[PDB]
Amino acid sequence: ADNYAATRYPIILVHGLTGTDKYAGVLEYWYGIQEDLQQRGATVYVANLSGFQSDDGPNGRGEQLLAYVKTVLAATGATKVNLVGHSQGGLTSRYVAAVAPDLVASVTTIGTPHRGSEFADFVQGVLAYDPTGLSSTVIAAFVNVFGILTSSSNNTNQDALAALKTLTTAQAATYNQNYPSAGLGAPGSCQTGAPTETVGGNTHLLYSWAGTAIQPTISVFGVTGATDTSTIPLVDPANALDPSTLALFGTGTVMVNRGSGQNDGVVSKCSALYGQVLSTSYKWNHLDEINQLLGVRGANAEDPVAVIRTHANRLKLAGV
Ligand SMILES: *[P@@](=O)(CCCCCCCC)OC[C@@H](COC(=O)NCCCCCCCC)OC(=O)NCCCCCCCC
Ligand SMILES: [Ca+2]
Repeated sequence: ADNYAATRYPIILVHGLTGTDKYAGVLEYWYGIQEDLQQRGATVYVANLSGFQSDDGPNGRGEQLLAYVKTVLAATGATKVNLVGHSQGGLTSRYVAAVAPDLVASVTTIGTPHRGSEFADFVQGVLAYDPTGLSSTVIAAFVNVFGILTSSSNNTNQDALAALKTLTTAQAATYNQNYPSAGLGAPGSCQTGAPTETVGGNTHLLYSWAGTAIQPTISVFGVTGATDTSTIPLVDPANALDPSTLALFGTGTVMVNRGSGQNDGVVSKCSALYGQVLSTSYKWNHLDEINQLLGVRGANAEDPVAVIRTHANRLKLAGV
């Protein structure tokens, strides 16, 4: 009905871990997001990359995105695009910004583990306690096969062990060295960087935000316990019609006990921080961020469809 989200450059929504554009070709990762933006006069494109893989490397997700960004420009007549990444997606959008500045006009990250995930360190530490190392073989085989069965194009390019390593606190620290951005502040500071970036003479408008439903609220005998601020305590229906609200609150407790502090379930506040931080106050878990698990969210959670809508308006008034 409107031209509210009518940006100058086309929007490309980049998925994260486990993702694709539509699971099994039916479940949209960005639930009703592309549609909502379309109605409001925006040109939106949703990337289909590997659900399980690293961002760098010839056969990585970054190159899959560059290739896709290229075809979009070839299909739109555009010169640059607006990368909007979620989770590993923001880490993937960054790669294209770095390696191909001219084709990128802005990078926006939604709950992106720029410094990594403490939960990725955990899951890997749990894999290492198998002295034989067969858990890593069989669980990766399993998770890769999920990638293929739920990818809309049944993409065989899945490396689960690469995807889990890419997301660890220590490996992301190497990523940032190898792919520096002006929107990144010093490692270990829980501080962001500059709002814009300039590579090869090309200006990118850097933005980001975070979900912080899981806050640490009680420390007893060393053991830290958290609260899911997205929900009305106990009686909230989101804990019923959404298995991820409670799953993320479980992963979110493992996080606080590993020093993450306030997090969205799998990403910390400190790790999500990039460029221009518009908010970290959202009472959202990791999926609420993408209006995920059939449009369901707790009662104290803001409308994520509205947030990505006000942002596309912000990109428009920004000149991108
Ligand atoms: P980001 O890319 C990476 C965040 C860092 C996390 C590392 C986990 C280590 C392997 O985000 C991508 C995903 C995150 O998905 C989740 O964490 N889901 C919670 C798993 C939870 C379980 C805890 C049980 C605890 C007792 O964002 C999503 O994939 N989104 C989509 C919903 C997809 C539903 C698909 C159904 C397919 C039948
Ligand atoms: Ca949810």
